[PDB]
Amino acid sequence: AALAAALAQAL
Repeated sequence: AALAAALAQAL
């Protein structure tokens, strides 16, 4: 989840 979300924010 941590990665999924962090990436979401970056894009």
